[PDB]
This record gives sequence, C-alpha cells and structure tokens, in this order.
Amino acid sequence: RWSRYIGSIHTMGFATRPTVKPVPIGSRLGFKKSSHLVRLIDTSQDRELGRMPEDVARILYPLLDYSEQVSLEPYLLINNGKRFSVGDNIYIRIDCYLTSQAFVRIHGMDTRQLHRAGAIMALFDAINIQPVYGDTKNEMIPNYQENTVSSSQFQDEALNINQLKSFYRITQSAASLQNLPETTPDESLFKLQLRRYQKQSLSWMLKREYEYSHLSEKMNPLWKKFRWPSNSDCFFYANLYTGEFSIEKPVIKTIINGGILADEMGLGKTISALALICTASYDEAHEKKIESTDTYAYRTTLIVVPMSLLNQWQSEFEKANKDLKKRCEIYYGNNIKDLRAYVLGPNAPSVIITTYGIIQSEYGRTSTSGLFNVVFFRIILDEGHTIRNRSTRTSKAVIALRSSRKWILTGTPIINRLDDLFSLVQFLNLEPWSHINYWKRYVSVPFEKGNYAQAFDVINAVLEPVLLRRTKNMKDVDGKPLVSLPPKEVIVEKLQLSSSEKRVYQSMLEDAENSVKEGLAKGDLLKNYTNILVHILRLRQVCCHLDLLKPKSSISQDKLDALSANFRDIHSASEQLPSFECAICTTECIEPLSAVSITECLHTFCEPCLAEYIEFQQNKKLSINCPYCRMPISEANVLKLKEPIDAERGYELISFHSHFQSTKIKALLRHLKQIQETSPGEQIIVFSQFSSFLDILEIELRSHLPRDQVIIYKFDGRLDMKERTRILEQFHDKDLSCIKLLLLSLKTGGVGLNLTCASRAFMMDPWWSPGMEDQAIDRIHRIGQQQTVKVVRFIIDNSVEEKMLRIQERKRMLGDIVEGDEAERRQKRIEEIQMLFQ
Ligand SMILES: [Hg+2]
Ligand SMILES: [Hg+2]
Ligand SMILES: [Hg+2]
Repeated sequence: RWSRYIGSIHTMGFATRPTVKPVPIGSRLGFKKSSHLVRLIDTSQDRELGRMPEDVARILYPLLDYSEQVSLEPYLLINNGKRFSVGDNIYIRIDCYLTSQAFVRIHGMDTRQLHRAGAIMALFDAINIQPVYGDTKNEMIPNYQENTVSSSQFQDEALNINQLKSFYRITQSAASLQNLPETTPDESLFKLQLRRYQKQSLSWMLKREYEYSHLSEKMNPLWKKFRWPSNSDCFFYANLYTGEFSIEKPVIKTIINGGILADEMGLGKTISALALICTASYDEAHEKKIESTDTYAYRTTLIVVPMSLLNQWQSEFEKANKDLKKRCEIYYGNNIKDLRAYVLGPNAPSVIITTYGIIQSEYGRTSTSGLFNVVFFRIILDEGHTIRNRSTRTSKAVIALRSSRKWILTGTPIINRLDDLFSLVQFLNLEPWSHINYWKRYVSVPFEKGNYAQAFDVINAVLEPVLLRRTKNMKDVDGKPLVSLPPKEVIVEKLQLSSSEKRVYQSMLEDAENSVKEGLAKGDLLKNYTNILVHILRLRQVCCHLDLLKPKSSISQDKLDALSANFRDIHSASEQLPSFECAICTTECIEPLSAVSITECLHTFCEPCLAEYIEFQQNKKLSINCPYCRMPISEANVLKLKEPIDAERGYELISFHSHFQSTKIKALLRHLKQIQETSPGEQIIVFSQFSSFLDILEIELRSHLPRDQVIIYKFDGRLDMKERTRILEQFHDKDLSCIKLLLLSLKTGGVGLNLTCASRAFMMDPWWSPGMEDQAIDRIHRIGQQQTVKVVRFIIDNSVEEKMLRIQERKRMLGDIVEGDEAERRQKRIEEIQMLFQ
C-alpha cells in the first residue's frame, strides 16, 4: 500500500456556517458527502463550513465513493483575518492523490464500472493532466465526459452515404497492409490457386487464430502513457475508458480468436475462408490434451450463410478441398437427426453449412437437438451484416452460438447505422465493447451528439487489431492495383423453354416455315419477306413471354406473407386440434386440410362448396362476392394452404390456381434473389426491346420480390422530363438496405441517360444490330470505376434468339450498313432468312 499525488484543483467555496475564530491559512480541510451538494468540512471544529459550486460538486461527488482509490485532500488558500460571514468565499486548493487501491487492482456490473471510469476521467480533466505521445504525428485525444466536448448539431444513428464513405476512409485506411506475408497452402490439401492478396489474408487469418504452425517465421491503442508530477519510476499507464491503471506498461496481446474479414466484393473472401479451413480444421491442442492424459466439437467448422448461397458454399468447398478425410455437409430441413452427437462423435464432419433461418428457427423453439448444446471449433458468418439488428431473433440466435474461433465475412459491415458494428463486436465478444453500456457511452452517445470523430477513433481503435480490409482500388508494392477491373464482363446464359412454352413456340415455327415454303414455291422468297418477319417476330416474343402475342392473380408475395400472418393469428395453436368452419354448409371441421379453400379476405370454405358458388354465379354472369361477408372476391385470389404444412413455420397461404411465369422472368428472378445477399445496394439495369415486356417485368418483379429489399423503377419514356430525371435521381440514390432496378427500353438506349451507378445489366432479348446493344452496355462503365459491369444475356436455346446472335456476329465482321444496289441487297435479305431457319 502506498499513495501518490497527481494534481491539484483551485476553486472557491461558499460559506455555510460562521467561524468564531478565523480558520488558519494552512487548514487541513476535508470533504463530506452530504443539482448536487457536496459539503466542505474542517478537521478541527468538526462542523460544516461550505457548499461547493455545481460544476465542482459534479467532479467531487462521485469520487468520494472511491475514497480508498482516489483521496481528495483540500487545503485552505486565503484567510482575510476575519470570521467567515454567511456567504463569504472560501478559496481552496484540492490536492488529488492516487492510492494503490485504485491502481493495478483490476455479474453485469457495467454501471458500477463505468461510473468509476467516468468520475476518474472527469478528475483528470479538472487537474488537466495529459498523456505523452511518441510519434511524429500525435494520436487520439482522451474521450470526454457526458454532456461535454462541445455537444452540438444532434445527429441520428442512421448514416448518410457521405457519412458512410467517411467511416470507411479511416478503418480501411489503416497503416500499410501491403507487407502482410503470403502463406501458400500446399496442393496436398488444397487444389486452388490463391491470389497475392488471398495468400496475405490466409496468413493474417492464421495469425488471428494464433496458428503459428502454418507460418514461415512471421502498443495497445486504447491505453495511453501518463506522467507523474513532482511537487509535494517516472511514468504510469492507464486506460481512462475502463478506469484501469498499471504501474508497468500493459502489453496485453490480442485475446479473441479470429476476427472480421471485411473486403470489397471481388477479393475472394469465400476462397480465403476455405483456405483457412483446409489449413486448420481442428484444435490440435485439444486432441493432444485428451489422449496424453464434454460438449466441445474440436473438429467441426460451422458456416452460417444466406439461403441463396447455401449450395454455392458446399460447391466451392468441394472444388477447393483435396483431403478426402475432412467432409462437408449441409444441415438443412432437419436432415441430421442428432447433430449434437454427430459433431461430437467419432465421425464428426469437418464443415457444416447452414442458414441463418435455421439458426433462427432452432433458437426460437429451444431446439436441444444441436447447434446450441455444442461449442463449435470455428464459426464463420458469411454476409455477417445480417445480425446487424441487435433486436431481431436472428441476431439473438447467432450471438447465442458458442465456438472457440469466430469469423465474420462481410463486404459491408455497416449498412445504414453505426451500431451495426455492435453486434459484430457482440458476436466476437470483445470485452468490454461486447457490453452495450460501454458502446452507448463511448461511441453511440458521442456520435448521436455530433462528436463523430470522437466515436470513429474509438471504433477504429477496437476493430484495428481484429478487422482486415483491402480494396480493389489499392496499389500493390510493385505498383499495380490488387484487382485489374475490366470495363465489362458479358455472359450469355442459355435457357430452355417450359413444357408449355415449347408447344407454343413449335406452333409459331410451323407458320414461319410454311410462309417460307410459300414464297420459295412462288419463285421468289422475298415475295413473303414482310409476312416472314411477322412470324419471326412472334417467335421472338414467345421466347420472352407468351402474353406478348394477344386470369392473373392480383396478390403479391408481400401480401401473401401478410395474409398468412393474419391466418396464423386467427387460427392459433391451443389444447385442441385446429379446425376450420365453412361459411356455406356450416361444417365445424373441414377435412382434409388440403380441401380448405381460403378467400382473399381470410374466410374458410370447403373447396367444393366455394367452387359450386363461383360456378353458379358465373353461369348467371353475376358479380362474385364472399358468401360470408359480401366482399369482392376474385377467383384468381382464392387461396389454399401449402402442402405439406411446415411445423416450424405454420400455415402458409399460396394461390389456389397456379400462374404462368416465362422462362426468362424465372431466370431473372433467380439472379435477383441471389444478388440481394451477394452485394447490398447494387443498381441493376434491365434492358428489353419490347415495351410491353417491360410492363410485364415490372408487374412480375414487384409481385415476387419484397418491397423493402428490391425497388423497381421503370422508364415509361412517356413522362415529363422532370419525372424521368427524378427516377434517375432516386436510382442513383445508393441504399445498401435494398437493391434498385431500372427497367428501360433497349430501343431508346441510354442516350442522354446517366447509368454510371449501375454495376449489373440484364439483356432480356437480342436485336438485329450488335451496335445498339453494345452502345447501351457501354454507357454504364466509365474508366475509373470501383466495379466492373457484369452483363448477362438471356438466350433461349435452339431458338431464333440464338440465330439473331449469329446475325450480330456477322454484322460485327462486316458492318451494319454495307451499301449496295438492290442486286447486292437481296442476297443479304435472303442470307439473313437462311440464318434464321437453318
Ligand atoms: Hg363446405
Ligand atoms: Hg369474406
Ligand atoms: Hg451462320
């Protein structure tokens, strides 16, 4: 035990009790603890003398609780040789000492610990003691107290795209990261070729797991160094954030296993994670411990991944893994009966891939089968910004997962709020920042009160040792960008027509071929040139959508989800089995459940009873109304329960009749549903030459995609200029919470339309000229762009569209307009038709 002085405070006090004999100048005063009123007493008279000012009482009052930790010895400064009157000023010098009972003495007690760390921090501000810096440019300042540091210009927790690009500009702009060593995995266990940056992330990820056995022979930003005073060793160290002090320099190494791998999309995060698994797939230290002399899955790596990427991960693992001894399986649909026994058993798989929705579903119903009665070896979250909402069942589920090593693979750790990082920290369990009180007191509140640079330094301080972030725009040591971004990548995706679509396309081909046989049997093929191109056009329309030749349900998937929610709310589980009445025959219990017919307004019928009503009302051509409440019920809006009934989900309302989706719209939706989780905020452009096809696409896309995650913009081309630019205005509005689609016509192209924000293009149909399609795509990419423009061309296999592509290939070889008289032009007209029908 010892004591030591660190600073003094000079302040006047207001007299409370008069003094008969004036107090000595060097009076050894004291502080008694009882808008805050801390009392100033003396040691001789044992009476009260004064009340301190408010701004000084706020500093003294909480410090008196830590008496053994920080003692305050106030001395008297001026004696006017007079009895203290009622209101005289008491000039005091408060000598502040530090006792070893605070120094190096380090149940949900965050409030007790922050109150100390804060009162101590306010004490330092009063005595105006500052740390020592040792670099050429000075680092961060001490974080200030509550309702201080010039709090002004209140800012919301939600972030601007400008505000967000400023956050990245500091965490991705760490020190030189181009000198990270390259770890190359041997081809005995891994059959892919990592890039230069991928070998760096592997070495860093192995370093983060402290796997030094796979490296080739390869302080404390929050703490700061203070200096003792010398009036009334020469250094000490402290962390004002937690109130912890240490006589020696605390070089506490990194503690958590793993980290966050944030990288711009296109740097191969998935491949780097796989290289990590193929290098270290089990806890070697645990294996030796158990045999040299339980719920730990010391050999299994759990990968939680979006649903739309569940099969790609299984695929990419098989394409990369060479060691057959380590197996990889997908946990989905309760396929593994006792997963707890599986991952702990002798045949434990090395990798298990599953969905957040599976993690969410098993957390809610208290699934003791697995995933939560087992501590995994390594958890890897792909697109980890899913858990960014602290209050959703999915986040609570992920945070409940236990593992020795944790990884977060996300290209965008912050979507639209600063505290999206908190759950990333809460997952990694970074004490004390996993605790919410530590986060809201040192990051949230200072940010919410406009002192944002203060919060960004704290954020950048905790994530720097744990987060690694590289950018495709970064330069290597040789002088090259990490990724050579081409202007565009165009890919032809061949599709095959549905069973119904082929029968239509084959019928239209007869009329096309028959018209060729007519003109050819009349001595001149061009005599039916106009009549031929008509049938060729109809074939082209059949490829896009059959409705382009000449009832549709009026309920979107968002509405069905809402109707299903209400239906499960009306018919809730209870002691007895679930039963459904019928509005026509008053049957208390409809059997079977597949015979239940539910109207647009959620009223239950027997499927024959409702059908009999509709047939009877349609045979008399009378407006259809619900037999129960007399509301407009459309026949296409009749609903039924999905068969079978999912026990984990409940009743699901699907359309009674089925509706037709063309092969191309089915394929586009297949892409879009995957881009949502692949890359947040992306602007996609959808080209088609047929305007009515764009009208169909708008209706189908908005019906099959959630509104809060996919926003559809369609350029009517028949609107005033201010609205058209207002559409582009909202289309260039980058929103990482959704993806934006611009449906515009290939005919007009992008003439006078800025389309630079687009990262992806979808060509829904080909045209006679390659120039028009090329010109539309070429107005999206501009040199000096962050992302290459990914283009997909949907072409119906063995159809006219495949033929038109061959015509374009001809034009590119010769030209679009190679002039010539009507003698040379007939040959081109004939050859084009031959190329269409061969
Ligand atoms: Hg019925
Ligand atoms: Hg009804
Ligand atoms: Hg050809």
